[PDB]
Amino acid sequence: MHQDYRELSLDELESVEKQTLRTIVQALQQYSKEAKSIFETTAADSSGEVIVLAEDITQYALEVAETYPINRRFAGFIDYKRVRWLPSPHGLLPQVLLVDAKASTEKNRDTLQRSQLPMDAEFRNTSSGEVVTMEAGVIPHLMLQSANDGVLPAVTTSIFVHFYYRELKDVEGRYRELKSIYVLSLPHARLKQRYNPDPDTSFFGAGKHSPARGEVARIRVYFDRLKEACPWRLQELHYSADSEYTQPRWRDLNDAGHEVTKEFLFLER
Amino acid sequence: MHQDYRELSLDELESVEKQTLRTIVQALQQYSKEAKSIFETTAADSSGEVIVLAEDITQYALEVAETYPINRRFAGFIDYKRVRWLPSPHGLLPQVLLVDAKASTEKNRDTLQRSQLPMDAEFRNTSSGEVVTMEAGVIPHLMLQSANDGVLPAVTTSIFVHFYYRELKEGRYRELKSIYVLSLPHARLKQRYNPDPDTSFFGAGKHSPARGEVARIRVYFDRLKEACPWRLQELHYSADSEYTQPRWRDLNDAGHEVTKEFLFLER
Amino acid sequence: MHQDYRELSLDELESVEKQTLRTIVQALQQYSKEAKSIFETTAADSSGEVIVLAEDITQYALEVAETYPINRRFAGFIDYKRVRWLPSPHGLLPQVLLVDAKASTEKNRDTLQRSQLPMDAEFRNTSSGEVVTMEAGVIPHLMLQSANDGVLPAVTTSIFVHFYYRELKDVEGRYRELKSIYVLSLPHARLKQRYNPDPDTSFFGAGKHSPARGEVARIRVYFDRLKEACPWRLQELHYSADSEYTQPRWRDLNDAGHEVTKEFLFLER
Amino acid sequence: MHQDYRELSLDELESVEKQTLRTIVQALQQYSKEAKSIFETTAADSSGEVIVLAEDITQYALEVAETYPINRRFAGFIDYKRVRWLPSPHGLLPQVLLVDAKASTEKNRDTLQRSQLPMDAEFRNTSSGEVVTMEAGVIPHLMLQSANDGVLPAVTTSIFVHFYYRELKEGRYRELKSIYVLSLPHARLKQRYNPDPDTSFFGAGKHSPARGEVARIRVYFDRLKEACPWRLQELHYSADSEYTQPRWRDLNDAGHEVTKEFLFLER
DNA sequence: TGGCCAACAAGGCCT
DNA sequence: AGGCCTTGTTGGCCA
DNA sequence: TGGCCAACAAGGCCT
DNA sequence: AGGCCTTGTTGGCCA
Ligand SMILES: [Ca+2]
Ligand SMILES: [Ca+2]
Ligand SMILES: [Ca+2]
Ligand SMILES: [Ca+2]
Repeated sequence: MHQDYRELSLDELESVEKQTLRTIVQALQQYSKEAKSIFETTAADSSGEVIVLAEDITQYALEVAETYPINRRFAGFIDYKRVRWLPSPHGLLPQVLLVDAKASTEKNRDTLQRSQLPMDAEFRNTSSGEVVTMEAGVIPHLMLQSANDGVLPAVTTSIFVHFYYRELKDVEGRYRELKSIYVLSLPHARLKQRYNPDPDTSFFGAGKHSPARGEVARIRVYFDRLKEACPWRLQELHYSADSEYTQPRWRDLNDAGHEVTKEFLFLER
Repeated sequence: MHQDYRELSLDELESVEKQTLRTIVQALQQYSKEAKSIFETTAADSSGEVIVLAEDITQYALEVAETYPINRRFAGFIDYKRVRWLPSPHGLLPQVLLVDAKASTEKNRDTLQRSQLPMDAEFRNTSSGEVVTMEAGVIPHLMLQSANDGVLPAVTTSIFVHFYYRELKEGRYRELKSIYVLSLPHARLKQRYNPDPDTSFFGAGKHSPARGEVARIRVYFDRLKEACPWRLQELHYSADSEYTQPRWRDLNDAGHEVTKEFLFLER
Repeated sequence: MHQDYRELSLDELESVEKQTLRTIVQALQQYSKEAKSIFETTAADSSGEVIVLAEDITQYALEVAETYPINRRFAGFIDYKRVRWLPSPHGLLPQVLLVDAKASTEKNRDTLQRSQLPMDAEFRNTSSGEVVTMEAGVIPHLMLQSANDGVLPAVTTSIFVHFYYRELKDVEGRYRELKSIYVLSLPHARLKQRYNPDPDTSFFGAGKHSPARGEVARIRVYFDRLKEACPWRLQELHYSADSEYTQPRWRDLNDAGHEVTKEFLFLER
Repeated sequence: MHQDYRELSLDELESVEKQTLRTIVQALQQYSKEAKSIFETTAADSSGEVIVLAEDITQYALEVAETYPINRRFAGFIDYKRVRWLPSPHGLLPQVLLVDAKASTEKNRDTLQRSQLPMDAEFRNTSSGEVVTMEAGVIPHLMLQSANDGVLPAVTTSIFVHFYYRELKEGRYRELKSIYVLSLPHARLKQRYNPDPDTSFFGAGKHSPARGEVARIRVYFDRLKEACPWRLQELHYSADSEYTQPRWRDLNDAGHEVTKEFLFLER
């Protein structure tokens, strides 16, 4: 087995992102009943609330499903972060889990700051027909100081929890409606050749910034294009009138390379 | 992916025990410096103190390296136990980690109560020449109640932490030579590890049949390692450092047994 | 406020033992449903089981109600132990929580090893009319190394959880019966003058050892004599057919010095 | 003993806030060395970085000093929040700890959104000479559902952690001068701390009425301390040590204000 | 002190 | 899909 | 290796 | 209340 993620093959690397994602989906799933309650019944006190509700929900859902902590912390704009050891058959991997919460009325695409972009991006602006570029803002790994040698890189794993909702706002004891919780796993920089080799091959899109107003410049990631490149990298926990919790559905891909969905069991916790 | 370990192939099931063992070895390695202090400098109370030393060290070292806890406890004759989810490429697997501690002046073998036995054992007694048998005492899995359906089996994973020390009588009361860590295979793997009385790492118990004592069993380090090198690990102490030597035993991509040194953190 | 428990007055010292005990009673209370289940439905596999069931129940019940941990650990025969900071109005007190689990078919008295005795004991053997003595085996405190000075004593607080049960043994899916869970708070050594000034003033009794057989010698603590000396130092969580959990009853003493009992609310947890 | 904080006298209620504050000061004190490193050496991303630095430091320092957790969360506009039981001589009190972080180049005062305001405020504007008013945004308690009866109110306890720093431009990007810690009284204590517009530690907000901005409020350190010395604490950094100076402000048995140094651990 | 703005997220909408 | 412009959060600043 | 005992808890019972 | 004696746990030891 390995300790240095760089010695892992690309396939094995995607594998650890997959199990990282899977773990997080169970957390959100098992926390979905309380999440809907919190997301919908919390007083708005004049807009802005959803951004903070999304972050808190995510944190409460995930902090409960963490692993073997590493005594290392850092401050930054990323909502939820933890340096930890991730057990796996590839080896006990040091890891910096990074997940960002988003609240949106749109059930497709997500906006990213350059500080959240895992790998260098490039695509063609459908309107300007030109090639757009953006360097990754998330480091490939955080160096940890071993007690018997030199540094040991803790792999960075990027995740996005996207709360798709609708504003109903104040009515009875419910100020909004949580419709679905999408979870995204963005491929590590080492996987660029596989997911973004050329501007016409990618899941990126035009940023939500206003270039006319001379704004900082961001980037977008489109759900459908991510799911096509790799089905499991896009998960969806949807709410319906059949249950207080979301529908426990996990999207994966056969060993035969076809897309598949299955329902999984979850506990009350 | 899977949630039911029974759906996994035997090779995959072994990978979960192996990764469970690797996590534990890091924990004890990183806790080795303190383990040494507690084991060697803690005054003896009524002798047989190494017993509690071994159990306590094991808990402090491991309670710090757990994973996604499940709201269900396991009570019984096993030093350390936690029900939890184990992230894995084969799926997020529900698991019951069972680790038992042993203090011993011996460097080989280990003794087990039937309640710590993972699989139905069978071996040939060396002096009696007869076949000895023992039914497993550890359940293959603990059934958990899902919120949306029937039961979900949480795989049981057996691990043993063995403290090899020698009495000594400096401000120390004894010497911890090394900490061995054993991963015993699940019942599903019986045909791979103990298919018949002449192929097994088991051996006669430490009980006294003459005195009519219950009946216990043993696991021999050499045979366990020979059956699968990664299932027997060792963290040895040398005057080189205050921590054990960070060594992990495994095998090549060519099947060759290799012991590699690994990096560890202060804690 | 204080950091050194020795600077606390006797009254304040008893007060911290009281809040330590109170916290523990809630834990056991809220864990009583699962405790009964575990205690009664766990296969016996030939005797001895109850001693281990009592310890595990206690641990699961209490580890969940701990406070501000201190980075200090020690090995010893005491079942449950934790060095921690105990917030209180007297000050943020460093503390070594010590609790011992017992399983018994008797609903009165408890046996103690000298290693569990909090203060020096002395009483008169009702049969030999002689005076019995036993030095305390639990240290008054554990010295902790501060980072900006010398040592800081972490007060020792002794607690006993006594599982009063009856052997039914194997029948349907129940091997025994948990009747009540008693929780005892033994006064710190500093309180000797108050609880054991003379051999005819104490809650101690003849040990469970056999002097004829030349056994090591132990000591007993009698419930009724402890409750009389101080009502709150003896609590009782009893099970009845009215609820799966024990009856949430807390015993205390008025400011007027009279004994009182009240029922308290508890959560599912 | 009590479970309902409303049954407590005002002096007792203050003792719970005070002990809550003392625990937090130790946490930040023991985390001060690392806080200094994170605050001063973390590269600035788009400026306004001290904001996240202050929030994150506060969480790492405090998430390590919690008590008996209650299975109920609080979501909203408050940096750090945990519902829990607080051991106390007045009883095991259910509590909702609410602590908000602030980064600032100023050493006095603090700004608060209405949602972080613990009691209905009222003061006299110094330039307008008129009376300003603001209803509390923080609930007095969060009702919890008991397993055997009705509701149980979990007291809300307001704390603010203020990072006093100055821009600087060595391998450092700025300097953390000190960390102030504030304990704002519960609504029940209004008559003691803000009975009328001329007796209060509140002051005009930082919002812009001209621009028609919502309306915020301020708390002034000097008036808070003068009203009750222990409610304003300070952990200052000096070139003496890498940790802040472990000082706790309180008052005699004679009512005299005394600042004592206290012992702290490595962590 | 008060209180006007500056700097930034985070997104809602509307082509 | 693009991207313009609205809102709300947090304190730096300065009369 | 086998396997006989030693050293100790932890308590059940029986006056 | 006392306290004798039963059981079960854990490994030290040695043929
Ligand atoms: Ca975000
Ligand atoms: Ca053991
Ligand atoms: Ca015990
Ligand atoms: Ca804040």
